[PDB]
Amino acid sequence: LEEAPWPPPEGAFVGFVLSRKEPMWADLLALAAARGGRVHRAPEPYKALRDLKEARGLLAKDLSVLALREGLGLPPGDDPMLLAYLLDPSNTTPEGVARRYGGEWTEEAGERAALSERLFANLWGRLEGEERLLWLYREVERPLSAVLAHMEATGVRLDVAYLRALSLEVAEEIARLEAEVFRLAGHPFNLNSRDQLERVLFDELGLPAIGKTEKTGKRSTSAAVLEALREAHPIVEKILQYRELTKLKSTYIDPLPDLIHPRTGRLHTRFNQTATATGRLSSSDPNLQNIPVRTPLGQRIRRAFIAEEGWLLVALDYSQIELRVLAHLSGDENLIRVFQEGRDIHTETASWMFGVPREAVDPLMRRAAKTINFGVLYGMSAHRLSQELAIPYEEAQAFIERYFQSFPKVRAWIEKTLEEGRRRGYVETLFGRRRYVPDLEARVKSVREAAERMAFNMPVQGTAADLMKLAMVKLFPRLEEMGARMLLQVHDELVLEAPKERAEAVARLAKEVMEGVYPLAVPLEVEVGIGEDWLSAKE
DNA sequence: GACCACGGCGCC
DNA sequence: AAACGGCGCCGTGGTC
Ligand SMILES: Nc1nc2c(ncn2[C@H]2C[C@H](O)[C@@H](COP(=O)(O)OP(=O)(O)OP(=O)(O)O)O2)c(=O)[nH]1
Ligand SMILES: [Mg+2]
Ligand SMILES: [Mg+2]
Ligand SMILES: [Mg+2]
Repeated sequence: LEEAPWPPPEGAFVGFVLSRKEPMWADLLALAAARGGRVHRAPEPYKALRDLKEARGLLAKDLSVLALREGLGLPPGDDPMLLAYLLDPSNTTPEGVARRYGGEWTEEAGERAALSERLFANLWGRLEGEERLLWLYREVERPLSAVLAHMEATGVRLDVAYLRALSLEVAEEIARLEAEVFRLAGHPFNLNSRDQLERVLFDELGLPAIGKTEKTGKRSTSAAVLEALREAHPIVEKILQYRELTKLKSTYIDPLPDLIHPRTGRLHTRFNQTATATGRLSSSDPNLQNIPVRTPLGQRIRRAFIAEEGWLLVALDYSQIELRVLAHLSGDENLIRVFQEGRDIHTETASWMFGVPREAVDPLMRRAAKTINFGVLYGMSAHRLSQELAIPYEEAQAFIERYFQSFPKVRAWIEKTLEEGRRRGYVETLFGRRRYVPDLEARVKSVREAAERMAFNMPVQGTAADLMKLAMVKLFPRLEEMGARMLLQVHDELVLEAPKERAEAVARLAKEVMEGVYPLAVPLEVEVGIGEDWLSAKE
């Protein structure tokens, strides 16, 4: 290309280099742009940011987040990663995308700009006549990228002092548990080392090894296995409790307070838009889509996520989402009628399986039932259903029997989905998002049947993901008008921040936007709550 | 110090 | 072991 002075013209493709991957923490090392046979390099990249009307190019969202951190409204536009990801969701990194579609991902802003221009041209070529993928790009993925940039840059308020205090107390309890483990072992060891634990449990003590590890074939010490040995030694109980405490302490309690950004005062995740095989988002650096919720300590941790003073959190979660999506995709008359009557399958399974009235069904129980409903649907074995439910074998075969043909056309849709996948090489969501599943005609049954369960899950998980993304796209400008913020997405859930005076209005409107995003043959329902913290906002 | 594979486990 | 699906992070044991 011709080297031309900085500033590029309207609509050039950007390239940039960050000191590190996290846009909120990164130094912008270099910036450049490409257009009309010219390349333009910024002499000082922070100043040069102000010249651009949009970030158009590879990883556009990340540059926009960094721009927003600097008080600049620089929205992300076209991004070839999104085109590639829609062509094939195994396109997840610029390294792979570059090499597949006609360049090389280097460490020089100018080359990255030139690469972005030609990859766009090429990937746009590959999408000619792909009307549905084009619809998803223009109506979902491209505008979603601007919403995620705003979410990332806003971050969430964390109660830091509280988490520090909690750490000091959890440490004393951890030392009580490990002292007693060491007393039962007859000696100390590194209890965090699963290899050392293996030796202690199965070689030194008498315990039977009920399982091997996948890749290396060691005797397993997972909670599944240790559940089996709960009565067979007291020590196991102590280990499981230690595991829980150390997991929560090392993953959330200790790292999160150290991630508060000094300028914003807030905690900033990244929402990765080309990371999953199904069209879902992921969250990283720190993952805020797996904050504990389940155990009493998990609940304590979740209370650390709070509203700014004068604001409240609003938490919205889709009811029974993939079950509703299934009703629509399959067209099953019985499953449709179940949601038309306002039934709750999760509560009904809990009630059945624990043998209590619905009124007594607690959150712990509801989660257990989810495992069963989604397990069975997505091809769980009779054997593994027996384990889990803790019941005989032929009963599980009959349960899986009872589950299907209660909903006869689910099976017919599973079969239809697999034959299209075998013939075309890919399966698709309601909106035409594709996933290529190559192993459907594999000759090794295990490899074939795993490919099958991945294949028929994707249209269901992926359609739910499509719906949520579209709701976000529709909701965001409505929130801006009302002076509220979108903070987090957790697959079928949004967490917003609203000024106290507008909180109820905001909750009502977001609920409606989420429920009416794309009408199906069953109603979507959204549970919404409002509170000072994330836990209290879902009660 | 970075990177890796693995087991294990938090959430959806 | 259990072969529901989709993720990312931790502490290991280990290499370079
Ligand atoms: N295959 C599978 N999918 C799951 C599992 N847990 C959650 N999901 C998927 C399916 C759910 O519909 C979706 C949203 O998770 P939620 O915790 O919100 O469950 P759901 O919305 O169905 O129930 P809810 O009515 O919100 O309590 O994520 C699981 O254990 N297996
Ligand atoms: Mg839900
Ligand atoms: Mg949810
Ligand atoms: Mg792994």
